[PDB]
Amino acid sequence: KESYYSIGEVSKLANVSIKALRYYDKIDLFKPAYVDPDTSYRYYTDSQLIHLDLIKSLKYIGTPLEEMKKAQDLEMEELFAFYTEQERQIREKLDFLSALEQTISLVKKRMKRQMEYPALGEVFVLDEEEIRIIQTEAEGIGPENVLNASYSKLKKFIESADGFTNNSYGATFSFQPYTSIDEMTYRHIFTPVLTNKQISSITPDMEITTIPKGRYACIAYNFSPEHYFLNLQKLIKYIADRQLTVVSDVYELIIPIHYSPKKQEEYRVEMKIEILD
Amino acid sequence: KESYYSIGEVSKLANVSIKALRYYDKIDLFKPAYVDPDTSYRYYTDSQLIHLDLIKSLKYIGTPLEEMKKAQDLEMEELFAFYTEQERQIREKLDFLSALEQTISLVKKRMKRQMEYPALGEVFVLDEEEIRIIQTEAEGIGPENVLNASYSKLKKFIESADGFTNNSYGATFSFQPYTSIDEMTYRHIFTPVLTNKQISSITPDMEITTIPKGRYACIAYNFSPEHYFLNLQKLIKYIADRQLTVVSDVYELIIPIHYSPKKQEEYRVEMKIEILD
DNA sequence: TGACCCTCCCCTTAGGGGAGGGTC
DNA sequence: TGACCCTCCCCTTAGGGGAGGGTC
Ligand SMILES: CCNc1cc2oc3c/c(=[NH+]/CC)c(C)cc-3c(-c3ccccc3C(=O)OCC)c2cc1C
Ligand SMILES: CCNc1cc2oc3c/c(=[NH+]/CC)c(C)cc-3c(-c3ccccc3C(=O)OCC)c2cc1C
Repeated sequence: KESYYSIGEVSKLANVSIKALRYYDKIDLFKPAYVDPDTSYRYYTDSQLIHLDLIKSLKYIGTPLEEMKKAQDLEMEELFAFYTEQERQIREKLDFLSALEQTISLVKKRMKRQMEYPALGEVFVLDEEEIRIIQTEAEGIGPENVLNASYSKLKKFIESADGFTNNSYGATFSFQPYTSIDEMTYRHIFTPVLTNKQISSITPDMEITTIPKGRYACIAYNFSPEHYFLNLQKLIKYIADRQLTVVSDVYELIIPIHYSPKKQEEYRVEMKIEILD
Repeated sequence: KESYYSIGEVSKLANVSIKALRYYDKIDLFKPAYVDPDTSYRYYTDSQLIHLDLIKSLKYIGTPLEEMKKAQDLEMEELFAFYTEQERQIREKLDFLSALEQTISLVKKRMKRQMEYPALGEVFVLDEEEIRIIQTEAEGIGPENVLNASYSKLKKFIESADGFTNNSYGATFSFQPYTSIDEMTYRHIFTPVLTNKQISSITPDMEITTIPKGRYACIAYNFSPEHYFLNLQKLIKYIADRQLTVVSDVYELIIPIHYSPKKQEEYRVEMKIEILD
């Protein structure tokens, strides 16, 4: 071959855009063998096309362009090693996605349950599967003064293990025949965990524990101040009327119904307490 | 809570950079509840922090920011569906990586073999595993006039199934006791395939076939014009001397030793021909 | 006074999409 | 004359890193 291909010809032959070729030229990754000193037209030799092989392959596996420059200088012995590295980075991506895929599925599972709920505003008993959680003591906090900020450390922690930060906020309190909200004080506030990912060195002010599998007397509803205490009361009454035995704190879970800064915020609230008989 | 968090406070609480908050502000994704009309300082309410939950989660799974705007307007019923979509896109990514991971491994396998080679310039017989390939007739082409461009359609095709374009170039020719290069003409030129990926509607001028598993008389060496024909001759002689029976065309494979536009190009050449006795 | 916050401004990666003007 | 090619120039995404100057 003693001619020359024009940019368009290379483009059509190698299945690479003309823009790409001009760019690889500027980058000094793949430069035409000859540039007409007047028209500036780019001209390529046939033998030179071989170099687009490595470039197109590396582009396919995501290698950044500047990285390619040092990959072409390596050499069949080291290129083998180079690939070994790309592999390790690929399995890294894979592991990440698999984990991610598992998490999304769990979020969806829990998300679906809050949609299958028997009825709102009514107490009912059901067999629950366990729920892993991370908690910390409430230090004075109660329904009237809890803040999103109160969950900062817990969230920082779960975020580090799940990536997918928590959706629901939890709190617990002693099952008592309260007569007023102000009488209530939280024992712990918690956020459920979604991963069995070996917790990133948990500090001792946090406790990894669980809302155990068992029978629970529950009530769920869409939050409204003049409903919070009444639903609690329905739970208290329900348990007293059928003489049930409470064997846990009252578990309280709050989950936003939407995250739109545009519409009036609304929350789903759920109170459950484990029972025996 | 009847105060206000400053940008720095939100940053520390939600584990999101200050720059990020300013940006989410500009984008109109997450805007502070209040902006001091004089200092321009941004101020946020505690209740508002809840919105960073969805945002941080979507950012974790790769959802583009502008996409988030429409995700917050959706609503626990549709958000479920939204996640289902993200899942489908995640498995898409996974499948891609797995395939990619398999390919890289095969490239490495073949790449290693050409490094384990017994010796260069010497004929030797070995048991080969099959090699899938895609070929087309050579139409007159021979060792003296083959061009990289000659492989354009074949490459376009393999690229579509492997992503990782071919590394080696092949050709075949009738086993004859040639006395000169010019007497040689290729029957087919081919590129090996690396994927069992249902070939993207192959046209009939191409043939999916194989260099079959079997015993081959081979010779590999680093290309040099005044060596090409001599090595062929060593093969011819080797086969005649031990009276072997040839049962295939001569398979010729060329692979660049490096893809550096900076150093003198060099190639590994390999000729193999299947035999019986 | 230190921290804290704000508004530019430049910069990163891999080209795609023109617009205006030559060029086999 | 159509195709073909070239050189700007603007633009995309998600902020990070300052620089210069106010601000609890
Ligand atoms: C077990 C999960 N724990 C939580 C429990 C909560 O119980 C609350 C009871 C109330 N009771 C009246 C008797 C009122 C007024 C607000 C409450 C908030 C609240 C705080 C700040 C801004 C908005 C809200 C808010 O509107 O939250 C919806 C529950 C709240 C928040 C969390 C995290
Ligand atoms: C089975 C694979 N098929 C191929 C076989 C080939 O055999 C060749 C034999 C030769 N023999 C002299 C008797 C010479 C001179 C060049 C050859 C080239 C070649 C063509 C253009 C630019 C550089 C080279 C080049 O330098 O290629 C290295 C082989 C070549 C290319 C391919 C794809």
